[PDB]
Amino acid sequence: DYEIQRERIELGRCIGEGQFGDVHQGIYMSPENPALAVAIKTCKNCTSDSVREKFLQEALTMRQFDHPHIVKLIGVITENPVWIIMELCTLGELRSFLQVRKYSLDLASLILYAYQLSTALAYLESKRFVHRDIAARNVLVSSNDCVKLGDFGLSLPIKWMAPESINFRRFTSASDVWMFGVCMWEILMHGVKPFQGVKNNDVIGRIENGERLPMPPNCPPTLYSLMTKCWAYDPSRRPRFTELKAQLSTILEEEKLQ
Ligand SMILES: COc1ccccc1Nc1ncc(Cl)c(Nc2ccc(N3CCC(N4CCCCC4)CC3)c3c2C(=O)N(C)C3)n1
Repeated sequence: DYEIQRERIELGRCIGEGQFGDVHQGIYMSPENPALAVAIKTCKNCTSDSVREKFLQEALTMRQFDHPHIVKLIGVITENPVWIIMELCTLGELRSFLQVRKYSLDLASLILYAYQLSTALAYLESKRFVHRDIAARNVLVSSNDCVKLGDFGLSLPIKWMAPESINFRRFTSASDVWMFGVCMWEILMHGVKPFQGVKNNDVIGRIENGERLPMPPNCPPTLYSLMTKCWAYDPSRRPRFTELKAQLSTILEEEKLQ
């Protein structure tokens, strides 16, 4: 029963924009029971029926998943204007957070984020769901010690893509692993984007030349080794997400010790 009464929803300030409409933060109210912070996806052209079924298929996608580190679907409002109500990640996007809290985040917290995400990505792997859009822009922050993948609906990213995805549009879990590799780099770089000033066309020639993103300052050797394994040109030599989870677990413990 995912159908929600509109009167239980209070719309608040706008937090972003999707292909279908604006995203708002708001409150979901309930007798008893305080008040739940939620993200509310809206829909400018949900007037038509084709657009409505495209918009709602996004709700359906999230409903398939139940994981601590993936944003949860709360419900839908299926009269006009059609709304999808997601759980809120109060602290916002990962990139803005890393740039702002650059000087109050120890290396231990950045590794935590990379691990948490990898648990989520291992879950999606075990379900055989290929994300295709793993990038820091798409990670959200619930609290200081908790990141989550945002709505897949709201998420070509040439600079993030595996070679075989670029060259042959083959998107698989091993291509997700590459993308995750890029993402771990963004995190360690405190929200800096890969291949700054480099045009999307220059990207692939450089990846085939062997060029990989540099080791971030202060990045522990073993973690960058793992990143370089995510960027094995041949996708069968790349480690699976369950492998990454067990390595990021030991790496993190090692750093929680310093
Ligand atoms: C305070 O709550 C906020 C505020 C600002 C952003 C996010 C946020 N928390 C959310 N909590 C849950 C959800 Cl489902 C959510 N939805 C998003 C809300 C916003 C975004 N953004 C994508 C990046 C956008 N922006 C970032 C840099 C400037 C240009 C592009 C604008 C924000 C995203 C969202 C998402 O799921 N993905 C994958 C990206 N936001």
